[PDB]
Amino acid sequence: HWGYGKHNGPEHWHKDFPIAKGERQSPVDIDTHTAKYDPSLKPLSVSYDQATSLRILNNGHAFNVEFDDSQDKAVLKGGPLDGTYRLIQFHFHWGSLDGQGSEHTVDKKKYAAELHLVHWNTKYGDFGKAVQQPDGLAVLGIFLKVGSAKPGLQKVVDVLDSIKTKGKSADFTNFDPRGLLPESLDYWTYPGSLTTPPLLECVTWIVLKEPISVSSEQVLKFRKLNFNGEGEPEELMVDNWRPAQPLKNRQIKASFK
Ligand SMILES: O=C(O)Cc1cccc([N+](=O)[O-])c1
Ligand SMILES: [Zn+2]
Repeated sequence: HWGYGKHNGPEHWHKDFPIAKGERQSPVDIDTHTAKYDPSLKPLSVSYDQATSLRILNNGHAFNVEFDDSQDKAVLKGGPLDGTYRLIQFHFHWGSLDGQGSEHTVDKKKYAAELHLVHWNTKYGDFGKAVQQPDGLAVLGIFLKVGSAKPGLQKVVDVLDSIKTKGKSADFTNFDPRGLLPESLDYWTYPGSLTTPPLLECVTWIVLKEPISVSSEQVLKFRKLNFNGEGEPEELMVDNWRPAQPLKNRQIKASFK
């Protein structure tokens, strides 16, 4: 099955998921000089005061912080979006070293990591139906750089030892994702895809300009996770990022001057 190795990594995904070579794949390089300011874009509205995290999961590709999405409790609206998108999970992508890890790039710059907060459009009723629609998901992407620790991340880091290997989960209640957000909500937006199989072209991407800072110690704990299951040969969970894909016939829009 797909993964991030030599034999099963991004460069192979098209054989099982031919949409990998589609017209609206993600991530992309954001060329800041050609992304045009769009005065018609709105401020993003991130409303996470009632978010209810439940659990953290090592799915063998990353770890997922999961939310109860059975009511409108944590929603993303505004920005480029029409309607209301409910938070279902967040996860990260990261590198073996601080010089790579992000999926999106900014003028070819790679960040150490990228956080994806995934939301589904309530007009389609459930996540599985939303991913079948071109406006089904809104993913908020946030870059991570290594410097100061992010106090709001530490709860996540400290639970990772309990989900070392693929298929492990653990209770993870009361975690507040507001602690992961940067000060500014300035963003770039473009139409794209999931960045893991099945690579469905269902996402409005909203990539924040301002990275968050995490400490080296924090990211080092991400790199102690395993892609393998309990008791199998250890292969560290690192470099679980898809590289930038062709922009094709897309425009990247900026919310800011
Ligand atoms: O399980 C998966 O890898 C598919 C999936 C599910 C939810 C979000 C995703 N994304 O690219 O942001 C991808
Ligand atoms: Zn992702």
